[PDB]
Amino acid sequence: AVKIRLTRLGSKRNPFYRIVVADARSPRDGRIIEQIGTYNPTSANAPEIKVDEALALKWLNDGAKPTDTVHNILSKEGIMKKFDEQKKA
Amino acid sequence: RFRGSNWKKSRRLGISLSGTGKELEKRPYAPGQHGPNQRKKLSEYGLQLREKQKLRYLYGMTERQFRNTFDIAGKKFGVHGENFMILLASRLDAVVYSLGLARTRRQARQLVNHGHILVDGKRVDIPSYSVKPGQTISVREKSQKLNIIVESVEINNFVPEYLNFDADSLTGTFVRLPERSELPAEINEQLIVEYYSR
Amino acid sequence: NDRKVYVGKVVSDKMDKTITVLVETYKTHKLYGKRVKYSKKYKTHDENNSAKLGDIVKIQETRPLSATKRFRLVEIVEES
Amino acid sequence: ANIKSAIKRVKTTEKAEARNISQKSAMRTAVKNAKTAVSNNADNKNELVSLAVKLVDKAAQSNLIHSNKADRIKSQLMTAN
Amino acid sequence: LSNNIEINAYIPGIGHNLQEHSVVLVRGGRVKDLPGVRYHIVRGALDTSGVDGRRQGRSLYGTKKPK
RNA sequence: AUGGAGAGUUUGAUCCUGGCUCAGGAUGAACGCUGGCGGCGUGCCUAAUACAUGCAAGUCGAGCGAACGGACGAGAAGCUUGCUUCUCUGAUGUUAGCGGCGGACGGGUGAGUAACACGUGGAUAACCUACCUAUAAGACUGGGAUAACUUCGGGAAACCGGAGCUAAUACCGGAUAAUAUUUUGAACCGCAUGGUUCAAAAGUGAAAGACGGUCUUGCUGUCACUUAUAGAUGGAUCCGCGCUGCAUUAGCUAGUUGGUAAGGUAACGGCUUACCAAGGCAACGAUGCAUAGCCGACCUGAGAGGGUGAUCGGCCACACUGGAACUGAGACACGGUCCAGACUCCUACGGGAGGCAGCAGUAGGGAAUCUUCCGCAAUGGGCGAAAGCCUGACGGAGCAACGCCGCGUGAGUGAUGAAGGUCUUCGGAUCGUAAAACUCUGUUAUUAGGGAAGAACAUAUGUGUAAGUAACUGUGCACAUCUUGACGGUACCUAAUCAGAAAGCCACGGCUAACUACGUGCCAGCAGCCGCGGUAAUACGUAGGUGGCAAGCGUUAUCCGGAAUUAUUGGGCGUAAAGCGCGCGUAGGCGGUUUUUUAAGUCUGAUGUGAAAGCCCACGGCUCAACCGUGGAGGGUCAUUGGAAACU
Repeated sequence: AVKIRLTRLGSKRNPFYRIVVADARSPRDGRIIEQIGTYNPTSANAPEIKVDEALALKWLNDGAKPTDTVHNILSKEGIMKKFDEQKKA
Repeated sequence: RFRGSNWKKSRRLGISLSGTGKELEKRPYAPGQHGPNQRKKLSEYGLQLREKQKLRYLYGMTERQFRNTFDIAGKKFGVHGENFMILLASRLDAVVYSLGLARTRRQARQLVNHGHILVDGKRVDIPSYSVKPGQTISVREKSQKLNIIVESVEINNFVPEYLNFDADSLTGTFVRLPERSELPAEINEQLIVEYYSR
Repeated sequence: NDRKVYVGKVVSDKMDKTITVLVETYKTHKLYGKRVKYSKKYKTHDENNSAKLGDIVKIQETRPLSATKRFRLVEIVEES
Repeated sequence: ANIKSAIKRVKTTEKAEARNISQKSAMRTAVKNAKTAVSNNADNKNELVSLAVKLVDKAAQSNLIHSNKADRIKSQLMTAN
Repeated sequence: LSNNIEINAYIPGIGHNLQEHSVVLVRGGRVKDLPGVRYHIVRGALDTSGVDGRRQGRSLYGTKKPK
């Protein structure tokens, strides 16, 4: 099943995460389907979430599942709140 | 690094400028056992070497820091022979030496080593920080008064152009990139660039 | 979608509903840049032994109908 | 070095292949005679065919046989009948 | 050598320790004005020992720092 | 358009041809000498050789029987009036089994394969797809069985081989609905053919668990269930081109090439088997032998082009060697089975077992490549409502100057002859502002305090809100409380003390910037080239100098460049190497002038694509730099679509 994940980039003791909708059987740093945006815990103060929310909702409506940290990323912006209004309508 | 005598290197090259002059004591030709003799004339590869050494031992560098700061001068639109001159005086060795915080270059390099600068904020203790145009260079608040620091400001005047200086905790500014006029033209940059062409 | 629409020239009409066209085009050489003609015998599926030797035949690709023929006939521009 | 899960999978694949070949030979037998009963214009040319088409998708809703070999067998019976 | 082929190998230096059956490390490099030998021997690698008294070009010929 | 240099060497002396040898870059490098650190990387290239030991795939009691443990209602009382003897409501905990799902991913390796393996662009009106998401329709009624357990026999064993019981979301029987399938009609295409209503006959499912409220009930929320559609995904087959060296490999095929049938495959098909026909491929290199996983990329080059596949990604292939099938959505399966083989191991000799090209490690090979470490805290994966467990993936620690980039190893002064050691036309020029000794700094070293980001969650329990309900739990969403951290008392920051302890390495003829003196006297030896040594050696050996640059230096190996010494750009053939001894001619290559014409080549503009990472450019974060991140040249290779008509 396709699921939105975190593929880590960056160096040692400096994690940088790009957020990625990909299949669950591909490796972590391996082949992807589409790269939604980034995530950076080790910046100055913020996490610096960049998400193109018009495209992240194209995957959540046909089977992509956030896994416990991007579900916090999407809720930090507000994609998961706005996800209900497609189901409510 | 070098750690040796700048007197001997000023004998073989032009000058290292510890004081105002250093070659007047012995023969100004060459240091040891063949100096006071008939100076055999010197080929083109030698003279493309000697002016490179006169610039390297001036700032007190070594190769593959002198070479790795050469091809990154081949990135801007100016003349490559003098882009290498202008970003070589923008280090925290020349800027501490130019706006006078020391009577010479080596203890100016030793001043930026041990952490007496706090440039533009917290600290840069590296002696190869290329200073961007327009941020201040100070002295550390823990050590504002030393025998080395203050008693070398008053002797050496003429803080050069595209700089500032003050007595309010010794704060230079580094206005912009200096010109070839405001850079020591005792060593010609027009023949060092052919050494790295080979 | 649509399938490839090659044109050619028959070489040997043997028995049992098969002809082989000869699509000739011009690959260029890699290093020297000279054009050079080369051939490619494409087996194709005649319906009822229609086309004879000497004809120029327009063909189209299809699903694999045998071990070596992959193409079908559509139209005959000229014959002999 | 057998991991302790694979020693249980070899057990449950012998238990599950005995149930398969009992059912899978029954589907091949019940079409071996119904295809014979489509020939000869016999009595049960509409009763063994209803039994054969029954068993070839008892074994297709379960994963004995695929759901395109099921439709291929039941078309080879019901066209000729 | 390790592969079962025969060569001839020069010994640089002054004195050597090469009676027979010794294990030595063959270095490449031809020595001219000598027929049929085009290899050196690393002086000081496995069983050959360094020269007795060099202090000038000391790394090659393989002797350690005195005192 | 930031883009191109050379030198030495044939001769008594030139010019030319021509090879050779250097100066420049790199590496999974090795070796010799030497060696304070720090940050990021990298580290069996050989033997796809054999492997001791741990250890990498498990999970679910909310699928259900059993078991085991034990609180809690726990009698009479052995009177030791609290020890439980047993009895129990059994809360609740743990597992050996049955069962579901996962073991096909992640991880390793490059032996095989010159091939639709791969790259690129297409095609499937010849395809399959568990979980996930969405939409509807359902979940009815019965049955028997078998592990566990009890008992027996073989075996010291471990496990077989019997006998009798038991449960389920296990298995099985029967009802009920399909757009499947087979018969008959009306559209459009690109050949078989499709799509979308129709209308007739046969055919086919199933699961309950843990909640909620109230009716001794009957609806009910959560997520399993199976049925049909889609979407998303992953997979398969086919096709155009692009794919190493040999012609001192020129005939390859015989289910081979078509046909018509039949089987069978998810699917088309010589995929297989029958008959019928004699085709099929090949100098545009069939075949055969040899070599090699391919590509992004990396290295080099002014480009053209050459070289490589370590690391990091995509794909393929393999899992001691060779066949085969099972289970399943998916395998013909790396820590699965069966068979054959070669090795290896235990043994009470009765028969049992194992496959590091997973992670460290061992032996062996080798010039050469490391710890039998810590942790699931991060990210990812599996199974679960969930807590959570398992994860040698991964995150870290250790060793190695293996590479890159940073810092060091201390200067401000001042006898411009203190000592002493080279050279000396000995008077002096050198080492030398070198150096003792005077004044300060402490990067770092060490001890001694402080100390962190990575860390946001899930989960519980509270408040809303949305869907839904008769209502409430619950669910979706929103916030806000508290929860956990291998690295690690690490990064780092403050003080205390000391010029303490922290440089070698190769060159000195000329290319090539740096030389004098003793020793030795064709000897000992040097040498990249030319060449040095026979008594005055700037080339040997040492000593004082000096220079290249430095935690490295030098040698060797290999690759590209210099090499215009394979020349399309960009060479030649009178005598330097090179015109067949000349004809006739096949294939091929090339071909006079004009008009009309088409659009293959050609040119031009509309798209689409050539993933990410890197290269180039611009910013951001590392105290700078290495490095890391983001935004751009941009895909220029190709395919689809319009046009232009001179030149082939």
